[PDB]
Amino acid sequence: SKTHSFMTVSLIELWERFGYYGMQALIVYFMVQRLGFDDSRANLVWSACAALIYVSPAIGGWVGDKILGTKRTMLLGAGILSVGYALMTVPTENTWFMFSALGVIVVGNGLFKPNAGNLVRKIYEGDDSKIDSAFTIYYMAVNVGSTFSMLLTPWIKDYVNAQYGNEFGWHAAFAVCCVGILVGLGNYALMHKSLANYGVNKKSLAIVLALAALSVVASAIILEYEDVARVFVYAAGVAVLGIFFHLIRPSERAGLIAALILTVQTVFFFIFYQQMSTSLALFALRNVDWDFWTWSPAQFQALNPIWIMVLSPVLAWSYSWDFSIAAKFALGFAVVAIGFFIYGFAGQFAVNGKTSSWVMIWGYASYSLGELLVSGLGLAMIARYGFMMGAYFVASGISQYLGGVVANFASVPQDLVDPLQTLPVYTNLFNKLGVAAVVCTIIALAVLPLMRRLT
Ligand SMILES: C[C@H](N)C(=O)N[C@@H](C)P(=O)(O)O
Ligand SMILES: [Zn+2]
Repeated sequence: SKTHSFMTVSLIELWERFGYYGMQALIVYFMVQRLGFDDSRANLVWSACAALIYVSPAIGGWVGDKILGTKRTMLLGAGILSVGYALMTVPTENTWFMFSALGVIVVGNGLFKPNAGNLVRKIYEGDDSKIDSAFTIYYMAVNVGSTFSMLLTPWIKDYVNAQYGNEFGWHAAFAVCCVGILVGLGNYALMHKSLANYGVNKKSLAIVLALAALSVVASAIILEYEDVARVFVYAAGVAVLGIFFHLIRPSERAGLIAALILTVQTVFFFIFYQQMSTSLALFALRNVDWDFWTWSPAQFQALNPIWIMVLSPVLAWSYSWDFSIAAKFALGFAVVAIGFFIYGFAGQFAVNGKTSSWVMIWGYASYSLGELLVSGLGLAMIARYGFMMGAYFVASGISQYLGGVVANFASVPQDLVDPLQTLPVYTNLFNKLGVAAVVCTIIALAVLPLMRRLT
């Protein structure tokens, strides 16, 4: 009976991320192509949205576990997400229409993501090794879903734009997101009834919905106003750095210092990882050309889940059987390093103004493999000496915005359309970032003896 209970929760996650990534691939292009955003702001706005999205399940996790139901909060978040993309199907209107929609997605995410995952931790089966195996199948469930989205939505965006100019076009794609949610939540979520935590308090339901609407407003204001989010992130940074400042204040130092390095490396990693949704997505837009009527530049992001699915069974194959396998951080950075250098040396070979189509295929292959290697991100993994549920998680949220400030180094002015000139600024970033990625590789191994010391 464990199988059925896991199958449903996995299918809802599949369609949820279908809608989510189906939106992610296109949103930054939407701000640039349909709306008139410059890559500078487009990167910042999307990256602040990502920061909020990452940091969202913090509040909502506690909501489903202590305030309302786990299954109920999950279902609620899914409906909120549904109305989130529902808001994305209306034309242009005030710019504030989108920011609000994003804010709704923020809130929806926070109520779905942690609880849907909590169910997998609970049912099938609960306090067993099976959990780790389960979360991998669940991990794959995301990748299969986000595949069909990141391939269909830009294709539907392109196709509908050809039949009817501007509207729906992009909004047709956002409607695809919407109906995806209405497919997962609309079917699978009510097909089975599994046991959760609370199982509804109307006073608590109300106070939650009110605060959720308010959070949509507050998110919209941080997204629209560039400087506001900048201050919000800065404040969050002084916060995280302060917590670590109090934690370190002889024997505990061996773990804490290591954790401090780990968290910053995690921060570093998220920076690299955001590039593909930002700067690398923009680089790919200034090269729609594809060899391998199709194929759209946003479709390049789909390489990520596709590569993960094909490299996963390769990595699971192990001849081993030990301890301090934190060297996988270094390898990861190292593999990310050459990935960026692929884009770095893209300007040299295969260029007709600005070409290199396969450069994205092999590049993303390297990104996905590096992401695959740093799977043990766990906040408890760094906690060897317990304020990591905050400081670390928040730091990992802050980093998402930092990825946009780093993407901004490759921001092409709106008046610059000549691909022969856009190419170098992108490669110069990618060539720099690869080098920076080697620096972390060194960092990861320099901190290795500190992991050897505590054990
Ligand atoms: C599909 C994508 N590569 C992925 O696995 N994402 C998970 C880490 P998330 O959907 O929880 O961010
Ligand atoms: Zn170089």
